[PDB]
Amino acid sequence: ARRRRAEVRQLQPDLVYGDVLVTAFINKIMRDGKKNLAARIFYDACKIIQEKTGQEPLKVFKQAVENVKPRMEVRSRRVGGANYQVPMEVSPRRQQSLALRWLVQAANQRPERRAAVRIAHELMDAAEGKGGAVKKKEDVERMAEANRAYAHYR
Amino acid sequence: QVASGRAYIHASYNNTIVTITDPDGNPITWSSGGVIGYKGSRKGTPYAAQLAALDAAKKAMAYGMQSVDVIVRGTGAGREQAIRALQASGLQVKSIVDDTPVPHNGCRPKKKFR
Amino acid sequence: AKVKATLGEFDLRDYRNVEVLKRFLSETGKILPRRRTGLSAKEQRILAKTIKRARILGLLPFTEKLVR
RNA sequence: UGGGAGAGGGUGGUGGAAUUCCCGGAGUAGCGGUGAAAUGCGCAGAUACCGGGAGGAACGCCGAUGGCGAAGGCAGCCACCUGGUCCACCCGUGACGCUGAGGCGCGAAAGCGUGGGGAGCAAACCGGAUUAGAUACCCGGGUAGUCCACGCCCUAAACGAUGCGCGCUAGGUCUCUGGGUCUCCUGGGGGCCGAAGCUAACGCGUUAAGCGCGCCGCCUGGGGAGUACGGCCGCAAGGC
Ligand SMILES: [Mg+2]
Ligand SMILES: [Mg+2]
Ligand SMILES: [Mg+2]
Ligand SMILES: [Mg+2]
Ligand SMILES: [Mg+2]
Ligand SMILES: [Mg+2]
Ligand SMILES: [Mg+2]
Ligand SMILES: [Mg+2]
Ligand SMILES: [Mg+2]
Ligand SMILES: [Mg+2]
Ligand SMILES: [Mg+2]
Ligand SMILES: [Mg+2]
Ligand SMILES: [Mg+2]
Ligand SMILES: [Mg+2]
Ligand SMILES: [Mg+2]
Ligand SMILES: [Mg+2]
Ligand SMILES: [Mg+2]
Ligand SMILES: [Mg+2]
Ligand SMILES: [Mg+2]
Ligand SMILES: [Mg+2]
Ligand SMILES: [Mg+2]
Ligand SMILES: [Mg+2]
Ligand SMILES: [Mg+2]
Ligand SMILES: [Mg+2]
Ligand SMILES: [Mg+2]
Ligand SMILES: [Mg+2]
Ligand SMILES: [Mg+2]
Ligand SMILES: [Mg+2]
Ligand SMILES: [Mg+2]
Ligand SMILES: [Mg+2]
Ligand SMILES: [Mg+2]
Ligand SMILES: [Mg+2]
Ligand SMILES: [Mg+2]
Ligand SMILES: [Mg+2]
Ligand SMILES: [Mg+2]
Repeated sequence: ARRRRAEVRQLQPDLVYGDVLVTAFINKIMRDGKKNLAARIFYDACKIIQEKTGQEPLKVFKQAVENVKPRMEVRSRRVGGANYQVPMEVSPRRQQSLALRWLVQAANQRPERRAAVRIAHELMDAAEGKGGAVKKKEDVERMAEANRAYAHYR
Repeated sequence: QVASGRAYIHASYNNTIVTITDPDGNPITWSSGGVIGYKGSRKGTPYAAQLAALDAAKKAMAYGMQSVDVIVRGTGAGREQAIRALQASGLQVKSIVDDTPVPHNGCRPKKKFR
Repeated sequence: AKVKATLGEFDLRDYRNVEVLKRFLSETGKILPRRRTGLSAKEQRILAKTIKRARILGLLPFTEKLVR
């Protein structure tokens, strides 16, 4: 907006752990207003996380989000007669938004039949070092690194 | 071999060329924006000049040199960056001098410069 | 902080007084404008002519490299 | 008679910065160029660096709303020859003045002739891009020419788009250059703001586009057209 800065929306902490990050992840999982279905998907994923890699599901979730978070990103910009991918920093809020969006998208790209297992498998994949979301983050950061010459064009 | 040398920085608007010379001006090694895999207008960026200066200084240390006097010619974009990269590469920078050649109203410039 | 101010009486046509005349040059060997010096326009003309004479004679420089 | 300032002009010399080329050294994987590139240049060793030599052209800082000249124009420094102009003294002559149809001289750049010179730049020309095309704008090259001597050409937004001379009509302010009783007054230039006045308005306004006198040049709707014809000038281009 031209006039002012947008005021961020304060989500309500979830009624199982009191964590707003869980609420944001559920909102990213949800579509068409089906909030109960999204919450059940997340909690089934949490149960499967409890079975395999029997550590705390919250710990695995937070580790996945921390692993997927990107520090650099390229933004397009036309100067003269050429378009340039200017590398720029990422604010922590956008870091969280990108991490959650990439996690959900990568989970939905997996070929497992049920969604509740897709989310859990993607979460424990991103927990250690792997997954589609980690690959996306590496691609983005590599693109930002391969454009350090244009860091003055911002 | 010598531990004291000279650093010439030639920073045009299209490229930055760095040469390390012995105290008699005979070059030991050199590096430019194209020596690192850059072509075109990217050779003129400050970051390319920083990389070229770091590469030339690294080769100079690989030869066993420790201090360089810096001479800067030209007013390109990568001038200050190359000078700073030399300052923080592992070489003692005793002095920096500006020596860009300017005529005392000599030859007629090209049309683009008129 | 003016070159004319911080000096005594001297000849403006003297082309051998290197110590006095060099005070009217910048760090790179360039003649100072009226702003830095403080002479009048005629005095500046005489100073410039004498400086060029001394440059030809080999005492004052034509240019010196800028040192940071 | 005594002094002043000045890129005013002509002739002869000579100082450094920088570009280019050649010689030698050292050294290697690109340089250059653009909006992005490509042509081009480079391992047959380029670019960047150091030393030596040659040559041509132009004079950075000072430097300016500065100065000089009738105009065109004039800029490193030194010497010589030479023009104009300003002030002070109030010395001499005694109206000897102003303007000026024709005439004569000068007159940027480009251009022309004969010799010389030629670094850089660069009409024409060649190539690369761009584009629908690109006989251009951008890039890489490139010949006249740009420079010197002599001789022609004689044009321009040759403009202050304001002919020259003389007298009269509030001031304020900035600046260059003289004289004095050097706070300040009194000459001569160059700018800005403004009395009265003028102007269609914009604006001008003691540097008039105000108030007057003298002499010269020019205008009489736009186009055709600065064309045609005639005449004169020029080697030609073309000029009047
Ligand atoms: Mg709104
Ligand atoms: Mg380039
Ligand atoms: Mg080759
Ligand atoms: Mg070589
Ligand atoms: Mg030659
Ligand atoms: Mg004249
Ligand atoms: Mg005269
Ligand atoms: Mg008398
Ligand atoms: Mg008598
Ligand atoms: Mg009369
Ligand atoms: Mg008559
Ligand atoms: Mg002429
Ligand atoms: Mg002219
Ligand atoms: Mg000519
Ligand atoms: Mg000729
Ligand atoms: Mg072409
Ligand atoms: Mg096309
Ligand atoms: Mg060209
Ligand atoms: Mg050329
Ligand atoms: Mg030629
Ligand atoms: Mg004129
Ligand atoms: Mg007229
Ligand atoms: Mg008139
Ligand atoms: Mg007349
Ligand atoms: Mg006056
Ligand atoms: Mg006045
Ligand atoms: Mg005015
Ligand atoms: Mg006025
Ligand atoms: Mg006036
Ligand atoms: Mg009138
Ligand atoms: Mg009529
Ligand atoms: Mg005619
Ligand atoms: Mg005829
Ligand atoms: Mg004829
Ligand atoms: Mg005509």
